[PDB]
Amino acid sequence: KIEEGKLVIWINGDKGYNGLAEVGKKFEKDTGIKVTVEHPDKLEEKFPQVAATGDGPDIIFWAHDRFGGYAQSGLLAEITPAAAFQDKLYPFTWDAVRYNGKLIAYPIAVEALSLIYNKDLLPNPPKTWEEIPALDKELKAKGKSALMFNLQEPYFTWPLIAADGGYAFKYAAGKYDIKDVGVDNAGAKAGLTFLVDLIKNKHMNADTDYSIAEAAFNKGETAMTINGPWAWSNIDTSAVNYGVTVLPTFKGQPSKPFVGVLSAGINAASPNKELAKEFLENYLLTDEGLEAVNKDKPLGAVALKSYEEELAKDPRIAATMENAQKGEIMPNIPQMSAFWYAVRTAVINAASGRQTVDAALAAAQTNAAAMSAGLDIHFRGKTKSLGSEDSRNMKEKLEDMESVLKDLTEEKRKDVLNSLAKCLGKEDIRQDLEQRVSEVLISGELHMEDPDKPLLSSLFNAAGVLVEARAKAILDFLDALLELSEEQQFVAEALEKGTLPLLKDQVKSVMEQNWDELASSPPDMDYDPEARILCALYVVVSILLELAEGPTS
Ligand SMILES: OC[C@H]1O[C@H](O[C@H]2[C@H](O)[C@@H](O)[C@@H](O)O[C@@H]2CO)[C@H](O)[C@@H](O)[C@@H]1O
Repeated sequence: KIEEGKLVIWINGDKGYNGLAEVGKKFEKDTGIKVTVEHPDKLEEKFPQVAATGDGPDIIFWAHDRFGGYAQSGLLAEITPAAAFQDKLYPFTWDAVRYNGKLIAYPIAVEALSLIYNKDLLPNPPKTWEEIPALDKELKAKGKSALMFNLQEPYFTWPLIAADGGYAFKYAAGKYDIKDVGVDNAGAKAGLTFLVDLIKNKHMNADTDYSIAEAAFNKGETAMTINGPWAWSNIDTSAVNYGVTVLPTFKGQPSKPFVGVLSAGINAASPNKELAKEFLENYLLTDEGLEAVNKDKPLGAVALKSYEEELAKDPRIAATMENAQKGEIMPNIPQMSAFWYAVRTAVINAASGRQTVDAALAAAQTNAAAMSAGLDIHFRGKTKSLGSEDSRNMKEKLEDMESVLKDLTEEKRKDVLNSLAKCLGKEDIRQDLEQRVSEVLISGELHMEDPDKPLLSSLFNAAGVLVEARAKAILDFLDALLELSEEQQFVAEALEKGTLPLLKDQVKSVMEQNWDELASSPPDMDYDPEARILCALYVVVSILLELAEGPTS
């Protein structure tokens, strides 16, 4: 379901979609090709699901951080711009859309969060974050609020977290370390802890989201908000006289917002690649086209040199660039999905009081690291010289495995878990145990008990007959556990601290977005992407969670 000779474009709702459609219409008029511009919800999550089937839009507009993940799954076409054309755009923007040396998207614009303030309610904005609690006390007296911004998305929360020294992935030498995730460090704790206090002292509300905060600032009910260029259009149509400035400092350090480069990527499934190329290069990425989009809802500082020269005279763009400078540009790697999901949970849970700050962030680190290790794929291989024609869907396999382990004595369950837990990280222990359980399934062992056979005992029912289903369930778990390398250590961390349910939830969200649908034909050895591993991870986690039933370790 793609469509030849027609362009379908997906872009986020807060951006200038109407303005982009205006560009679309100018394309239709000249070239005679129909351009539809849609703005699905959960757009970034929907695309990889749809694109994996072969369906989906021809062009996708998102910030560059998602694109490496898309590229690794093979859902983006490599772009081939002319060297002459590349010279029209700033070179750093190209770097944002370069994954493993291939260009994978057209950079459109640079966006970064800036502090937006109402000049009437407050003539002089606060240079520090630590001033804000005081001013809220003051503005509460006039019936107003000091600060409201979106707390649901970590994009907005992050600059504060990153200020004193939070980071996503350590970037030393010039290359990212996936195993080193900086959400559990002191600076991150400090930053988040502060944010939580503002909610704890009724200066902000945990329930606040994009709609509420935007509404409140534009109705004049609050003195400040934190937001990107796109937001300015709706404030302009509003009555408010506003300014755009640098974000407040925390612990005498600047807020470090993550910086996105809004980028357009061409679906690998699309037959309209040359159409898309022409549309982006010659129609969108021109002074005329960008102006159309920008006029609807501002892009920020565009990638196009010619048009940026015009825009840079604006004071609001200068404010945006000062913030972008103080912050860091987002990595485009696949692991960013993992990072973001982890932090999203942590922040919401610490704000809602569901977990302590130190706990939420300590989980986020484990889960981010586990996951990020899962998406690696590079330098993954085997060593060797029965095998198992497993014939079964993976969603089915788990359904069966969980069903067998459900029907077990609480004492046997505990015995299984302890024996499986010892395998995490130790390949010899996992190898030994697979041979043992295979010996029982072939031969005969019988009721009894031991210091490592408490498991083998649990394969037998309450009459001392063997349940074959139990043994294979264990073998299937161990076969899955083999696929896992570095993240085994983190699965063990999760089991220990009791954060498997969070990990599972997270694995489930990045498995594109289904499970039922991310399982069809049984392993043909012709597939094998991030999929094979994430499945194993999901299995290993789900089983350990099932066995750590309810609330136990
Ligand atoms: O909240 C995590 C989210 O942040 C970024 O998405 C931004 C992006 O710069 C814009 O598209 C704008 O609409 O705000 C979004 C946040 O609401 C990342 O691009 C994205 O990966 C991440 O999920």
